Amino acid sequence: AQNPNCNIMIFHPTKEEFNDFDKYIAYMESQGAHRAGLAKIIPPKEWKARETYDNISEILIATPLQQVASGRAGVFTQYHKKKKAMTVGEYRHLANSKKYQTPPHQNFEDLERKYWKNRIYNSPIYGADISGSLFDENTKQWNLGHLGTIQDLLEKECGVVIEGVNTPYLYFGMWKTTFAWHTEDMDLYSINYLHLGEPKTWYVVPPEHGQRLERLARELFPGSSRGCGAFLRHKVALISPTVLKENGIPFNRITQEAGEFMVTFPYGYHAGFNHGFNCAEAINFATPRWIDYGKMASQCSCGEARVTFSMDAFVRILQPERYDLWKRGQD
Ligand SMILES: O=C(O)CNC(=O)C(=O)O
Ligand SMILES: [Mg+2]
Ligand code: NI
Ligand SMILES: [Zn+2]
Repeated sequence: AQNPNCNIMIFHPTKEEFNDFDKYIAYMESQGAHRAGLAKIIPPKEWKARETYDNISEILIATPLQQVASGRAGVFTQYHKKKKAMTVGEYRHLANSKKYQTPPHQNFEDLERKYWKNRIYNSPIYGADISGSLFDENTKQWNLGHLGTIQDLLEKECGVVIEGVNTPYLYFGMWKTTFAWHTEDMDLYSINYLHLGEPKTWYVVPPEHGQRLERLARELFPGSSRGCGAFLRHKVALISPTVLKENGIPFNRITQEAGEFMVTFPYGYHAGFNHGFNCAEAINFATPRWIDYGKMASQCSCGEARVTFSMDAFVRILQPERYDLWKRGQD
């Protein structure tokens, strides 16, 4: 069995290997990359996402989200308070202000220590989940707006044509902005490109160990667990690496820098934080290997998770027994 320790693997495809996206995902899986839940892909040196980032300041962040924490430094939840709209140029100025800027630090490990010590005492503002793309239309390789759609994959594998669309999302971050422990909708893959700015630190649990994380989360967030049998779908809970290690949960960590892709694999729980002002683009995708994970994905039906239009068909076709309850939670 390849990669039996479930380490995060880093790949360096050549320009020739960068042509066929599906083929390269299958290659990484042949080497056991999915066992980690997360992989890094460094693009060939010849490649670029677009010519420059000099003209992005007028993008609008319609609903910036202030991420307010509750709990203790290593075990906390966050809620999102909506703020007034602002442009990317306004948000970048805010991120660089004395109130929000990255503190002085020695290295990524020092900054990580400072994040876990101090995150809860601040409320950073995240420009998340903005429909759009920063890839040039002329970029033919690993262009996250030009991927095969998940609806087309389901149709190819299973023979059933479904409604829905699959487009990318932009994320504008600042120091301490945080992504809570989660798997993707329907336990899909994700791909994330860090277009510019400061790094993103990731934590990940191997897919084969995801239920260990879920059992710890039920213990640590006992009211939330009574409220919902899949409350990690709410995307609000944080658990630090120190707490994971104290409780014997297998995990790994890695820092993504500008110009690098990350792929999350089906049922790979992940969480993390941004180092400073940055912009990322991410989208969900599927492969044949995903179908069995889609069929078994948990679902929130309490009303909290609320998701896109396109998830309806995935539930309806892959999980018909669950459909009626889940749809009630959507309405
Ligand atoms: O970058 C972020 O805030 C969150 N991204 C992801 O969870 C992802 O790409 O799957
Ligand atoms: Mg602009
Ligand atoms: Ni994700
Ligand atoms: Zn729920």
